[PDB]
Amino acid sequence: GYSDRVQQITLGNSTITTQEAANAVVCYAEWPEYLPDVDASDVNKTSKPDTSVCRFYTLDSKTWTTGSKGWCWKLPDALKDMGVFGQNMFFHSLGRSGYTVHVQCNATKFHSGCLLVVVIPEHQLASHEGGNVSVKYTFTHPGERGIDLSSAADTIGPGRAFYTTKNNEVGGPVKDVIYNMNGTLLGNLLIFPHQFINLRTNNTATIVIPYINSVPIDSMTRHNNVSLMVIPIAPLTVPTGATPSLPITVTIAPMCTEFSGIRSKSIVPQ
Amino acid sequence: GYSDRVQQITLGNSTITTQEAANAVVCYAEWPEYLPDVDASDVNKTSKPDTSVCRFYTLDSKTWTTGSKGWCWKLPDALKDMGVFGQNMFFHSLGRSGYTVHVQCNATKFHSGCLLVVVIPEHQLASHEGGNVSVKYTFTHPGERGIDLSSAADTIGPGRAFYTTKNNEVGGPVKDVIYNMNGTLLGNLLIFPHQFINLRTNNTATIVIPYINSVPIDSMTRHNNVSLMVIPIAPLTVPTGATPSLPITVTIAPMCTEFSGIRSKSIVPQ
Amino acid sequence: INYYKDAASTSSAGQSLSMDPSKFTEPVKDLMLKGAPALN
Amino acid sequence: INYYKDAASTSSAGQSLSMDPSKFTEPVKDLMLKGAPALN
Amino acid sequence: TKDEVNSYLIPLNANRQNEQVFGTNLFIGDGVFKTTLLGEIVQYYTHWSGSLRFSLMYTGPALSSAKLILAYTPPGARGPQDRREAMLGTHVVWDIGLQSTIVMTIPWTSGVQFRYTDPDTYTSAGFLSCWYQTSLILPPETTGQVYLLSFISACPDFKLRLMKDTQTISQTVALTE
Amino acid sequence: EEVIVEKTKQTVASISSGPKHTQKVPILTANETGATMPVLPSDSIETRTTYMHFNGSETDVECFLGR
Amino acid sequence: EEVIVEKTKQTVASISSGPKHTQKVPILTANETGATMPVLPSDSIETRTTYMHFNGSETDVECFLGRAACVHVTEIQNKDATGIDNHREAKLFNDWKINLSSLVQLRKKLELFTYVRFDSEYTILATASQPDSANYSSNLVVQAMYVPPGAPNPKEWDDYTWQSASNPSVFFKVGDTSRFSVPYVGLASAYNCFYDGYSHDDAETQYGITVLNHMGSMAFRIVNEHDEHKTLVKIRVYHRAKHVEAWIPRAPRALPYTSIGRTNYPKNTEPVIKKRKGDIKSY
Ligand SMILES: CCCCCCCCCCCCC/C=C/[C@@H](O)[C@@H](N)CO
Repeated sequence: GYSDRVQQITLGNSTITTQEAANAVVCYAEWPEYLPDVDASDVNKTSKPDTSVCRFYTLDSKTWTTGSKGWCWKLPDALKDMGVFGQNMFFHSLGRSGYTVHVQCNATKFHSGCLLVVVIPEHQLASHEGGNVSVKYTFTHPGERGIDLSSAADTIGPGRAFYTTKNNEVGGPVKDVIYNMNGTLLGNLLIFPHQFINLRTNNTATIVIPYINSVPIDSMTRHNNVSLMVIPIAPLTVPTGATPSLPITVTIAPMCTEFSGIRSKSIVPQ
Repeated sequence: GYSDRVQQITLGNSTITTQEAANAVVCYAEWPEYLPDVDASDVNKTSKPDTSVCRFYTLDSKTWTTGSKGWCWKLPDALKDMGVFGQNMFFHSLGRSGYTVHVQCNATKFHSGCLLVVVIPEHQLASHEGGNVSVKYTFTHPGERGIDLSSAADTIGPGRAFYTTKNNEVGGPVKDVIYNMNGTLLGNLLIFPHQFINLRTNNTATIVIPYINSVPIDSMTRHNNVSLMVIPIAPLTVPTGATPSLPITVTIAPMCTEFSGIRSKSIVPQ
Repeated sequence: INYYKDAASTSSAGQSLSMDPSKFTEPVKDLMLKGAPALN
Repeated sequence: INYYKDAASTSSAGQSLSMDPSKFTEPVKDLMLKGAPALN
Repeated sequence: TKDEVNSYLIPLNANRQNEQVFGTNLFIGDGVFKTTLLGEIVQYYTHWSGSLRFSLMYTGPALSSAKLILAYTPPGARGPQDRREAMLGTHVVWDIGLQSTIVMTIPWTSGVQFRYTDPDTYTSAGFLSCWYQTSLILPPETTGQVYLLSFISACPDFKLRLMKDTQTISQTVALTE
Repeated sequence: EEVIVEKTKQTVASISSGPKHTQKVPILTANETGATMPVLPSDSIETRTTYMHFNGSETDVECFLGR
Repeated sequence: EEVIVEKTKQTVASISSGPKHTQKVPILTANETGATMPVLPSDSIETRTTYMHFNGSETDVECFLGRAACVHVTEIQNKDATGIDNHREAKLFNDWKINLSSLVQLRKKLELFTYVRFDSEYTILATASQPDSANYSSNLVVQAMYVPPGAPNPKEWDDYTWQSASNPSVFFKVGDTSRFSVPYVGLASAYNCFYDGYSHDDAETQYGITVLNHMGSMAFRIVNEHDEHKTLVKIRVYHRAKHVEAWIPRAPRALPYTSIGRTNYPKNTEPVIKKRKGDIKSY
């Protein structure tokens, strides 16, 4: 009867449906949960909005062409302007959350291509200028549009639409895909929670992320706990006559969200 | 030991202290509470932010002069731009809440004056043009600044600073204090939950308001459940040499707040 | 046996013996059995 | 265990565990309760 | 320009509405705290944690009145520029009366469970500010400024770690008889 | 914020304290008495439960003057 | 290849497995799920029974990060202090901003994980030499003082700061060695090897693990006064982790490092993957 390909996820007033899934990854076999008293430090009663923030938010879609190199989003940064979650993020000095990420990309049984969907905890990026330069806030907190690696990649060496937000401007991150933007190799990214969207097999990837950090709760605007990466390993191959592109959509839903230290809105650069 | 003059109210991360109180009124002897299943209609799981919204918010202070006629605030309108409460108000189509209102005004044992602090449920205002004219949204939803009755009053007949927001402009409410802006008499306002700030006795008034409505939950941007009114009955009399004015401060705290029907931000006139 | 007041002074802790790779090798939601078809 | 005749030779004494700030924070004659009015 | 008793006196002006009374960041190892008993002992340690006790005592005439709002602003947003901004964080509305002192608490609000005592750090516990909630009203035959006295102490939850030398004492030559 | 609980011989740093509306006002006092009232955060804001996980051994006078 | 059998408390490496012809196919799977099925040799070939005779103790994180590694090499001098306006630039004393990222060997091992919690065992070795004219070699004593953040920094080699009334310090002979333990001293529950966050000073924006790495410094000096000759003293600091706990394994470093704290690599760097002499079919 039931299969691992057909799944339904319901969070708040939103529901995700999939008929071509490949099971679902729960990071380190840990489901998200609220902060227990035994691990708490901050004495303030936390705020748990529940269904008003723990729901699915769909980001802007991306276009996967043969020249694509990859995309990168940072959480909770990617959701900073998303409904009540974003608002709570700016009014509180502290917060913690888990997530359920859902990456979508459908095609036909004539298409070829493979996407690596990986979640990297504490993904500290390298600077484009190299040596002893630090990445400026703007580039390290790109928002819902994320970072397009195709602006200056490693694999075939291209410069798609940009080089960065405007162009190669002081403080941008090194966009070499093969080096994971941090001096390690792409092939080893599999040590982190991941799934593949192999067009011949599945059309979605689902990863549930618990709160991962060395502190019980943390500043949400100054720290990005995880980084979501979508990278084309096997290039996109469309059938004869078809458009050489395919859309990719990302939908994220915060889970077990807690907020603390409420004051006025946060002052961030840009 | 303890007295009715000294009280402390703690909501969320805010605390109110008073040493010159006159007990506290709990509207119709009913403390605020969450909506029980037996009275519910809307099937959506409601969101209860708790401490992030159920806290004290202080509005802009008013100046009580000898020519003052009164002030009027509408809830939840008065808190529409207040922190996380305001945000939730705009993102949800439904919501319900109780309140604890705290009106402040200190002087010396040489001063005279008396303020009536009253909470009026469903305070439907009358139009300035009279006859068959309706009050325009802007004037009926004044925000945290409230409505100054001294712009065109009943008692001694003055025109303090304005006539309305800009001036007597099509759609303004009739500002006759003696007629409660609705064709009834001021002296009968005591049938509604109230307290007096008699300068010789007390310097604060406290009223706790439960959710009052004929529906279990309602639209917060299109409906004002209660109206808070501060009216000088016995005029302000300052001692020889002193400034003929006194500040009045209003602090309101939402209680047992629930939100439902979350979508994008509401579109309201102005 | 006992001549140090602080625990940081002691030597190595020794082997854990509780090494389970599951959380890394099989962090999937639905139980995947070896031998059964990966996706039904 | 025991190789010194004088007590001055031994190491540190260790924590007291009986730390009560009362004699410094509340050295008042009449009992002052938190919550009750400081002066009646 | 020099150390004086006036350094401890917070001025309070009559008949002013929304204005600020005072403000300060919460670097307990520097600023106005450096020379207090708490600040002095805290400087002998590298890490700190716990809640602070901030007290305010009114010293004006018995026949005067006032209402102030004390606010604690956690880090992330700068110091409050107006009462509306301050009122959004942790605060206490103080009514001056028979009981002369208000004891506001600065609750431990932090993600990491310990903070550095070092003032040369990027961020502290946050900000502290005081505003006229109503205004100071002086009785007849009285004029001028009245003063507030501020106090600081640690709550029972306070923690201190890693002993270090303090930068509040030094010498160039050994002292002689 | 009281001092004793059963689990692991743990001392509580702060107790769970909700909204208040009382005539018992712990945050008002008189410093002219020369006393410092033991006011905790649960006396002025809503708090959750936390544990000390700390004995305060490094601030003992033995350690302070013991190097 | 299951894990338990009775004889000698022996774990079996492989079980006896014969021919197969089934509908249960363990060697077929779907890697898109993100899982690695525990396929053993008995799932694809006929196997005999063998025992492990192995516990895997040397690969325990305690052992892996549990040996001393050089984390710093500094240099101080003993010479005439007269006329010198900067004792630190003259090397009469020197301070080391404590971190385990300066020397690459240990750095790469630590960076295999995201969070690590452990106690530290330090060993400091001091050696001397006299590059110029000397009639003899002098015995010297070195003082290593820990200056936590917030504590006054030494400005001169004979400052008042060297009294070390509260700062912990060690005194030992040059040619000899120093050793002490340090309990886990992080503010958080574990140290961060990486940090995807920044800080604000109203002046400059700092990004990365540098934001959290705010340990103190180690000030070194020769206690003795000067002799007729100049003495060069090299100081080597070694670190050994004890009672180790590690979290979130990572992709190992592939490219050379450029600076402390940053994950930057040099531009115009050589390829890290070996290129074949022949083609993809070569052996
Ligand atoms: C007598 C002198 C006493 C000196 C005691 C202070 C030494 C402090 C030792 C802490 C060691 C640094 C721990 C941080 C490790 C991280 O750098 C790595 N996980 C990442 O590279």
